[PDB]
Amino acid sequence: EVNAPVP
Amino acid sequence: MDSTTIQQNKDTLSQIVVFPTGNYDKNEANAMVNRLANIDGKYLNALKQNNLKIKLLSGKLTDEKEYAYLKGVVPKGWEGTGKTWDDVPGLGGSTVALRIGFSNKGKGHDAINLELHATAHAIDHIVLNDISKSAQFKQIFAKEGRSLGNVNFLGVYPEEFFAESFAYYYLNQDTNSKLKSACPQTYSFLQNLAK
Ligand SMILES: [Zn+2]
Repeated sequence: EVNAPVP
Repeated sequence: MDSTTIQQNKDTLSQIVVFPTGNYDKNEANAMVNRLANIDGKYLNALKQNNLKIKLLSGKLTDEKEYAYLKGVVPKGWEGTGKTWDDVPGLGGSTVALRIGFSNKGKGHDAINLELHATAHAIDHIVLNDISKSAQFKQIFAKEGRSLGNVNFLGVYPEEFFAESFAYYYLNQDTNSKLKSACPQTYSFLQNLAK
């Protein structure tokens, strides 16, 4: 799983 | 949090945090570890037991062999930003990777704190078995997920609302108080999660 920060 | 507990958490992080090879900002790396040390020790110990590494980087995430496959890939929720993973300074989930110097809101992201937000993803996925997608948290997210701003990201993905709420809870006393006022059910949920 990969998740980014808030744009 | 007393001095002994902060020190214990830093000791735990010493077995989790990986520094880049070559030149990098040592003082800012240390500051990032100090901010991570405010996370409840129960979560840090679980990350250590699962051999989760918090990789601090001096360059782009996609310059690391294990993230090269994300070159040119637009992250979930970043549609229309014109950015790809090449441009994103932090990643969390099954791993954690963080660009040194990009902690603060506005440094290529709008999270309240990069390392706490990214590490929250790993705690959610690895330590808590995707609790952000549980029925309980989805019901909380349905009510409060649009009260922290960035509603087309935090209000749409429960795992992102969890990660950002976690960052508010653990960054400092001010952000902790803001979360309690904006998202009281989320705040109580996180409070009880740490018991
Ligand atoms: Zn995120």
